Amino acid sequence: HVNFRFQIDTQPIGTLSEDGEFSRGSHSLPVPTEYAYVTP
Amino acid sequence: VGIEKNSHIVIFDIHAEYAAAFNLAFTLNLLGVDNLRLPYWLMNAQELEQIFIESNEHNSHNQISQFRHAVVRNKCKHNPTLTNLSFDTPVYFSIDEVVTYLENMNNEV
Amino acid sequence: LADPRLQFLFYPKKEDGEDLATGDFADVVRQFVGYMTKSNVSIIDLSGIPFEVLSIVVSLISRMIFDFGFHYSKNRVPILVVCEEAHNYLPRSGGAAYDASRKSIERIAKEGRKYGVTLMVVSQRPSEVSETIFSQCSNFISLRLTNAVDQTYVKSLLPDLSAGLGDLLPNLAQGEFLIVGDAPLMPTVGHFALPVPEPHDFDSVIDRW
Amino acid sequence: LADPRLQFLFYPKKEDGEDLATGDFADVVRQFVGYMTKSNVSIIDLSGIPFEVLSIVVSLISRMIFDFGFHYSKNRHVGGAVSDVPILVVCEEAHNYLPRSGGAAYDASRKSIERIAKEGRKYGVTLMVVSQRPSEVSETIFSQCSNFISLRLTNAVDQTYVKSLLPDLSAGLGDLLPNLAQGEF
Amino acid sequence: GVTLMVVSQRPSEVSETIFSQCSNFISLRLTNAVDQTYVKSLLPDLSAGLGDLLPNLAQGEF
Amino acid sequence: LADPRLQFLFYPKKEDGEDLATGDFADVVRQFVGYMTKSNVSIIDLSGIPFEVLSIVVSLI
Repeated sequence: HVNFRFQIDTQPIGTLSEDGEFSRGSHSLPVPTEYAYVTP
Repeated sequence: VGIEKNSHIVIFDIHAEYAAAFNLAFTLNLLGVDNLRLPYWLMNAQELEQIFIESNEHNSHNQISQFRHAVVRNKCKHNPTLTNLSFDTPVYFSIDEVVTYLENMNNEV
Repeated sequence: LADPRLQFLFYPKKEDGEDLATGDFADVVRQFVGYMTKSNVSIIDLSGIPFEVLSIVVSLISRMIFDFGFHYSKNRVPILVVCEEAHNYLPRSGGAAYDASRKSIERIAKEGRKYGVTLMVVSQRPSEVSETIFSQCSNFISLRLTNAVDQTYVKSLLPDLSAGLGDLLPNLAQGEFLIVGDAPLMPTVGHFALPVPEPHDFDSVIDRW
Repeated sequence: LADPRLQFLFYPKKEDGEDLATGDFADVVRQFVGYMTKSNVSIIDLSGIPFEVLSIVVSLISRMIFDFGFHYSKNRHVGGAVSDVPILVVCEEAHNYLPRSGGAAYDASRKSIERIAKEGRKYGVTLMVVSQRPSEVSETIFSQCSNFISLRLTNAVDQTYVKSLLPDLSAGLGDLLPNLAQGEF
Repeated sequence: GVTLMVVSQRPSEVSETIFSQCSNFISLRLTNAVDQTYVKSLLPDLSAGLGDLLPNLAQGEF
Repeated sequence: LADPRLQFLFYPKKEDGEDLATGDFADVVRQFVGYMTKSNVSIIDLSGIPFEVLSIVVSLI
């Protein structure tokens, strides 16, 4: 606080599609201005 | 190995995971435990020491000398053809005979 | 000697039923080598062999596989020894139990090319494998390596690996590899296709007992 | 012999009172295996046995059970199947009686259990090991385990070791161990 | 009055006793690290800035 | 001795074919060193020789 600012740091672990498959190991890079969700 | 020239492969396989890959031009001696054949006497000096000798006895190297030249004696008995024999020599012999040889050392009078 | 399963070491039989004779020494040697034409494959299965007699067997086989080639190429068809689950029997630091083998293998890594004998090493935990063997390896192939220590350890061995090529290892996908050494023109990333075929009443018993 | 608390193994007898005969040595197995086909939990308590000769006991028991498994699995070797009677052996506080620093009286038991770790997987015998002092035990046994479970570790001399073993470890998640709350794994 | 000349594809193998005698040294492109870092210790007037150029030399560069 | 490769050394024979003797040691070196003046580049070639005795070969030379 100096407004509020919260920073979280994360490490990639794999990929999940829409249908539901889970592939371990990733090659993609997410561009900025993209949303982060909490795992349901 | 041209599957989809002379070259020989030997595979150490602890988990036994490789038989299925090669089952189909090239020989396939699929060795196993019982199928195996191996003599005790081919070994060299130090594993001859390893398998049976143990070091707990404190004057054991008396027995090491006894052993080492004993088997030489037994081979020169079983190798009248050969001269100036020693232990390291991996030539045919029998170990029950050396067992009796050392047994007579208990039978001493 | 009364130990049943170890019998094969002391008193073996042929098909006829005879005790082994010295003449068939070469014969048992050619149990490994085989014919010079129509080269063949050999598969030792070590599961049945007891754990306390495991090192000696392999030292003995190394001795033979080495010296046969020595004597065959003195006056003048290579052979290769593939060691899976290496670290079980080639530790970094260990007692006598596994030393008997350490000596047999290391010497080849010192010098055995002249004969046509060459090694291959497989290790799921490369860090716990001993110092000498790796350094004498020309090419290296690496798949995914998640654990932290091995990242640094493997980064040390091959300095051709850029500062950044290390970060690539944990993100490697199913069947993707990095090869570095003399053989390739340039360091490259690659993919593997799948292989075909893939690798893969108590009274009654006490009667036998 | 005068010790009355060691008579049972010296004088093991049925309610009939008849002495042991080698002709029948099946019952000694029966109690451990329990049954042919139905779930059999079979507890064993070692408190009463004097703390002097525990190792010899455990060694004999393990020897018998492993041999049984081996022979059934060989009848299956000729049967072309895996031995469908598997056994699990839970060893709590083995670090008491399977150390890094052990005397001969312990050695004659250690080896036995060691056996089951290195080859038993083939014939159907599995171990579970439980500890409070992780580093204290011989790395030999603990090296064989494949899956692992961890709770809070406020101690450090014991902390730093386990961090060496577990396979899929990351720097960030590891540092959570000391500050965990109870009932967390 | 008797002198020697040596040529080696890979230097670090051979007994260093023989190399230590030599006074003048010539070098071509060198890539392998175990073969590389050892040489640097032998030659007399080597520096970091020039040594760094050793690996990326072109063919026929000495 | 049966080896045909190694006989050149075992059996050295001159232009005339006379037996070898200690009478002429000096001549044997003359080929390596060559002339006194107008020196020439003698070449040893070791490809043909077997790879078994090469170590023993070089030392005396």
